Amino acid sequence: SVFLESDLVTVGLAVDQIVGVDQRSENFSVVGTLKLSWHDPKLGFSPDQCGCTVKSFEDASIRAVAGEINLPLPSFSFYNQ
Amino acid sequence: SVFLESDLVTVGLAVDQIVGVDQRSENFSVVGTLKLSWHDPKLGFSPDQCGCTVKSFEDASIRAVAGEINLPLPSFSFYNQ
Repeated sequence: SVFLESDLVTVGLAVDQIVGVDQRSENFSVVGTLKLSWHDPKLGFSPDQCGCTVKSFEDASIRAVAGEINLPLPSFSFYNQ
Repeated sequence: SVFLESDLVTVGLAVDQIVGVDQRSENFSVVGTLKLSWHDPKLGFSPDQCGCTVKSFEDASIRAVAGEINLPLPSFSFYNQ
């Protein structure tokens, strides 16, 4: 590709339970799960430098990880939160 | 043994009081106590270096202590919290 290509992201969502509806303020609350997947060669690492096949980050948002590793990542938000 | 073995953890829980039930949002609240116990030789120390028989950490979660001492510990969570 002579021109740069946009990275392709796969997304999925599931709903577990609707836990409340407010008819005067017009809002509702929901419980569910979210999943994202993408492929980026810039995040690759060499196994011999960690002795492991998986590198993980816990209890952090995508924005925080992006600011820690200084690479662009696909951050997201809920529109009507 | 030739292959590595998992560490064995002992657990116990007690319930003191049920303090509320929500019939519209379908949740309840409870007060109780939790206890964990395990054995790991990597946590051992030499008494002559502290003059003490017990080393303690207070007001911290297991994850925080694991991040402070840089050793794997059995962290836990409540599934429906």
